[PDB]
Amino acid sequence: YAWNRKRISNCVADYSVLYNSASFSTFKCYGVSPTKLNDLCFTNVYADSF
Amino acid sequence: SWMESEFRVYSSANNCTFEYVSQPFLMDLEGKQGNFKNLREFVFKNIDGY
Amino acid sequence: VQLQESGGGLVQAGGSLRLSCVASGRTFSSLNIVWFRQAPGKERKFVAAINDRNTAYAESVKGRFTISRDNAKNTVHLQMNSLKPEDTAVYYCHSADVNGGMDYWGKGTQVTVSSH
Amino acid sequence: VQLQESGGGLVQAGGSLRLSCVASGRTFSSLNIVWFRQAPGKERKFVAAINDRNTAYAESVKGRFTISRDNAKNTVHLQMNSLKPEDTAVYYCHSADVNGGMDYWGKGTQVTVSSH
Amino acid sequence: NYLYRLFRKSNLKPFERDISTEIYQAGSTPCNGVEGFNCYFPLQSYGFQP
Repeated sequence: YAWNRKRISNCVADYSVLYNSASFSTFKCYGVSPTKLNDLCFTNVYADSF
Repeated sequence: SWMESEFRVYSSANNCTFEYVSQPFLMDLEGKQGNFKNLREFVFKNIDGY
Repeated sequence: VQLQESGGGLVQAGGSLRLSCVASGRTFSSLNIVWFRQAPGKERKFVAAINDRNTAYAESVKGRFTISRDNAKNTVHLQMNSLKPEDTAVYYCHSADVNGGMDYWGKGTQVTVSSH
Repeated sequence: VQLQESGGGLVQAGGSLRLSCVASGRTFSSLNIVWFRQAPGKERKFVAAINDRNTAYAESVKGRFTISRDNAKNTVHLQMNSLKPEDTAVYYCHSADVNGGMDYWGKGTQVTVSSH
Repeated sequence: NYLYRLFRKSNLKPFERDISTEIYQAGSTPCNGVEGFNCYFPLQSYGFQP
């Protein structure tokens, strides 16, 4: 009910440290496969943690 | 020696998104020469959001 | 930064206290204050919550509890009256902004009620 | 030309079952089998597949099973071990030939298992 | 009953049929046999319902 909102901008977002880690039990991307995350740029990204 | 203690430009900033800050350095605050010894010509552009 | 809380003390039953919640930040008005306590050996339950000028209290804490905010000094008071032994617990103040992010938790202060 | 799936009787938790999917055909060794799982009224899922050289199981039946081949009979068979009452489903078995895409889907067998 | 292929190494050539039920090497680090949150099954089922 108090979900966070953190802005992400002007950076590089390599996922070889995130997706390759076995800790993240749940990882479901509803728009693309996790592989294509690095090969495509992005825009203003909001980091919402709960 | 000359020092600056007044910063009256804006009251408060709420939606802060993008920021670049240069490394701390020092610039001169003294000098009362009449004739100008230098000139700084600056061009500002905003094309396609850049 | 851990929040600082003060204003509790060991007094007899029916006493009064004034708990404080202190945080650093100019947006102290836009945040919210929520209170939670854990009785010794018992589960933590709801205490109090204030939303700007609004006041809400639970089933067994209404009437006795009264919370007011002083957002200019970055200090929110939690006035206490008619302490009872079932209220003997350590109280923590919770911070939540308009969305609920940037939350902070502090050590809190110890509140104890003494029975005659 | 067709596939029939028979078996899936009444057993106890931890017991062993022997389910066979005998196929009406003459090259069913090439038609590698895939086992599918459907919950009683919930979403479907797969079980296993002995695709010739190697095998592949599911998360629920990871290594707990001993999948077997009957190449001299052109039939497939699954060995059920460490059965659980939460695996009460209707297992399937299917094979598609390499040439002229086609399906020989079966009917299903109950996997009812008691709990105590 | 109607299954479809979802995981493959590349786009299949025109008029090519791929029925291989072998596990796709989905993750960056290969995993062999069964699956975890990686090397998932290349077949998914249509939820055709009236």
